[PDB]
Amino acid sequence: ISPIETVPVKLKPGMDGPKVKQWPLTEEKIKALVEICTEMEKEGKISKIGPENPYNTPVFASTKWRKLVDFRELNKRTQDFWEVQLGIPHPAGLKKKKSATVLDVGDAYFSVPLDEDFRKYTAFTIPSINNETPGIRYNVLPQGWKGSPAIFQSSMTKILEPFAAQNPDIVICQYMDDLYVGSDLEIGQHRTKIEELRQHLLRWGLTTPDKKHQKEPPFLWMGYELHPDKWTVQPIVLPEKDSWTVNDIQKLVGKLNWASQIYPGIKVRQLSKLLRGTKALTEVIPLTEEAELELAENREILKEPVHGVYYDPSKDLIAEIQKQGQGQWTYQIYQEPFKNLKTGKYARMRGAHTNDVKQLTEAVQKITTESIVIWGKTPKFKLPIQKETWETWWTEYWQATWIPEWEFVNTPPLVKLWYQLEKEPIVGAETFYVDGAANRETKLGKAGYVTNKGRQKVVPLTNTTNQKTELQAIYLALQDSGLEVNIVTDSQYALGIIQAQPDKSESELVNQIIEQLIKKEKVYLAWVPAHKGIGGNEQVDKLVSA
Amino acid sequence: ETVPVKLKPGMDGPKVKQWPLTEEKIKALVEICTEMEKEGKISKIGPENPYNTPVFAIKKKDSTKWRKLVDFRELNKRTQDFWIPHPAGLKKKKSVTVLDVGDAYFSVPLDEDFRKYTAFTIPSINNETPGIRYQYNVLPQGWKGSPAIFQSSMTKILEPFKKQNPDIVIYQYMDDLYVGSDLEIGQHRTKIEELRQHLLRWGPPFLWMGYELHPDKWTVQPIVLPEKDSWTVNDIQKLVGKLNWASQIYPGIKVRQLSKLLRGTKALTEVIPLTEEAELELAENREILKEPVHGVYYDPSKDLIAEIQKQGQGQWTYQIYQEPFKNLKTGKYARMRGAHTNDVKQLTEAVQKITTESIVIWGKTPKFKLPIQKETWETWWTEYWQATWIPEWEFVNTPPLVKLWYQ
Ligand SMILES: N#Cc1ccc2c(Oc3ccc(F)cc3OCCn3ccc(=O)[nH]c3=O)cc(F)cc2c1
Ligand SMILES: [Mg+2]
Repeated sequence: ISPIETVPVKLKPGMDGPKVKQWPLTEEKIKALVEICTEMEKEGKISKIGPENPYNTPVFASTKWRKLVDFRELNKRTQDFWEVQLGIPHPAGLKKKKSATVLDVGDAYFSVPLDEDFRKYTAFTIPSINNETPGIRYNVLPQGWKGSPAIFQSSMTKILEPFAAQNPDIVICQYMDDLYVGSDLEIGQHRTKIEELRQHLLRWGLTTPDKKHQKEPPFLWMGYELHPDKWTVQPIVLPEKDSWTVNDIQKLVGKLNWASQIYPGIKVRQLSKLLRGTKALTEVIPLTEEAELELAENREILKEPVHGVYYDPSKDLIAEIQKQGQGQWTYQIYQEPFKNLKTGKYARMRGAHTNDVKQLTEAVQKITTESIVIWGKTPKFKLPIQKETWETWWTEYWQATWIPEWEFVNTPPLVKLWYQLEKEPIVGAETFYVDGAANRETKLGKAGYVTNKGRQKVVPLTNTTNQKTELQAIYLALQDSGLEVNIVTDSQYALGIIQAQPDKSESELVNQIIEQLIKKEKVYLAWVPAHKGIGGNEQVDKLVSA
Repeated sequence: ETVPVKLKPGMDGPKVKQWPLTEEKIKALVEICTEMEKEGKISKIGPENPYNTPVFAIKKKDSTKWRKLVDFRELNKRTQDFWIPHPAGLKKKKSVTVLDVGDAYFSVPLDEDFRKYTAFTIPSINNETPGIRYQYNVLPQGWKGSPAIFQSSMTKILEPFKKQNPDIVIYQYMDDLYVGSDLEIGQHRTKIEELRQHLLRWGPPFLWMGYELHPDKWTVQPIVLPEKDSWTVNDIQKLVGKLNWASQIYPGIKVRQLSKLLRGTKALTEVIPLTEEAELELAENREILKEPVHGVYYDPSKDLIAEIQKQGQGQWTYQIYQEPFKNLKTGKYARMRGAHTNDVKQLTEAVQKITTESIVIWGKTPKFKLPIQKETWETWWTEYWQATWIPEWEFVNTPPLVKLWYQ
């Protein structure tokens, strides 16, 4: 049946129809608008309406130009619909077949009819030259309408549903305006089934030209290029201009990002750091040498051509991660050794205090999430961390944390715990009661410590907040102490930052505390309530007060 | 026919994106949904319906059969409130068995206008094909209105058995049913089977299974003070800190004498004898903790809140409260599942148990404070869930440090 059932569309609740007066344009423009417009009515795309309809929408526009209509006002009045996922299938998930044909659909939007009662809101009055003619007042899915994509896709779905069931041997992936079909039957049968499907489309008014031979492989998808047994991104290009602008950074980062899918080792952190302000695409920012080196390294890997294999459910799914350093991580997902399904990169989520273990865990979830999306199953992980390192970490962590089934891979740099804090006080280690204060009105402040041996110290500080002195009081105790030391503090802030077990921080003082912690053999950090008169905590708090 | 239902005024239909599903779960949903469509319980929907409710598959404990599950938590909050009394005997009953009665909910149709709010989408892998869109034509499992609309029918069904066994306590939670008696387990199971046949006769893929509880064995974990003979400075420090923390719950706690022992700057490892007066202060504090906190009683209007702490060695602590420091219940689980391999599973098992204990006692689920990062919980929490309901939760990314108090 040529008729295709139309989806009911209703204007937004309590919303009126769109009425926008057409802007006066040149006569040559209206001389062509009424030209194509008459053809569309001959084709049945549009129908002239009586003067009763009040709604209106503006109409603007090689050898000739094309028509257009801005239904944004109409779109605002139009109701919300289920939206097709913007995600595009990644080739790494695409399974291998003997033949693969791509059937494009011609004028899918125009081919799809529209809800009868909604057609009143698509009126677009036609302009008249010099107002010398009465204004000329859609029957199908209009181009540019909010509900057009979903309606056309949803319409196609119901259309294709019967053919799929009748021919389960063929697999038909659905994407906007395109229809990708593959099968493992003989080449003659595949071409045969392709024609059967095209006829089923015509029976509902759908043109998928095979007369013009469908583009044979290779196929260049909008995302990347594809082949019968391999997939790769479109070739990259390197300007190598002596001076780069702001818009140069985004273009290079964007193009490099797309390359990280198949080409391992891509790094964009240094480049992104250069465009910190990114004030104006026209603004020009000088290149840094660290970023320049990143491009030089990126250029090396980019030179060699790379390809990825398609997925085989029989083969296992493996993901391998390595630490690039400075918060950068590269991973590879492969079913067969040396042959990668896909490659990617992860960057540290914004934070003030971090360590290697957590960042690795974060990468797993990022890989795990992408894997379930592209294949529907978690991969086995080859991780650069000793099983004992992980057991110590996750068991001692205060939060719940877990990593899927994984194996150790000896490829450096390995993930390790740079320092571990004792759970019980170190007997025979000098005890350091610490406290630090700072005036709110005057940034000036002080920080010091007291010990059981009588040792003491107080240091005046300037341009310091109360918390900084609390951490500053700990730095001193670490420097002026031996390899084994107990530290008693009242600062929950300092404790909450050390019980987070960081190995690199955005605060230089934290790093210097980390550096002493790495140096020391054993360190036990205890906490006591402030102003509770607990031991030397009151003695050390008084010395640093104001 | 049907009962009218509308959303709370000013609240639109729930629209929640369908989180990506494993291929195994995607297949299971297609088979369940494909048969239900044949049964007419669900029907396809076009793009006109912009609402969406998440759906995923689960397998009950010791169950090889996939059960469809829909996250109606957003729809439930948007659904207009109704207008069941919660029996206290369940907690005292020696045994309480749970039965999945959600199948009966499918017999009753639902209003057409509200059916648009039950839209759920079966996802597709690698965005290869547009996901399948379904809508409930009957009372959907996991909905708030489903147990209420069917409630009257459930009573008429359970009327004869209730009269036959008045001592037995029956309580119904959405998609579930709890039956409690003090009889022996053998007779209890027999009565349960009799009740199963009762529903079968008036009518269940999961009706045969039975979950056994013993609320009589349930007990609350109290806050205790270690009794030692050699008290070190660090012991007194930690001991004093805990007591000062517990003062918020119990004002009577005093820490003066213990602080006196701390006077002076001494090493943590040095042992400090406890003065007789300090030992008395510890004794008086030890007594105050053996007694219940005053003015602590459940308020039906206030929602329950639950917090979990990862103590370690496969041990977890939880406290259920309606006010910041007014604790209604406190306990600790141990060896739940994957005790020494996977916390996410232990936390998922803990969230379930706590909810069960909450339902048996107050007929409603608490809001959970999950000691876990959001991305960690959202990635795997679906793989270990074995219940028909889903409570509320938020994540606490700040180190409490108070776990030692809840030891
Ligand atoms: N431009 C373009 C284009 C062409 C075919 C596509 C495709 O076609 C396929 C359709 C169904 C299917 F099962 C498997 C497909 O491709 C599997 C991968 N592949 C492809 C080509 C080939 O020669 N060999 C091979 O293995 C599936 C798909 F998402 C996107 C496609 C985009
Ligand atoms: Mg102080």
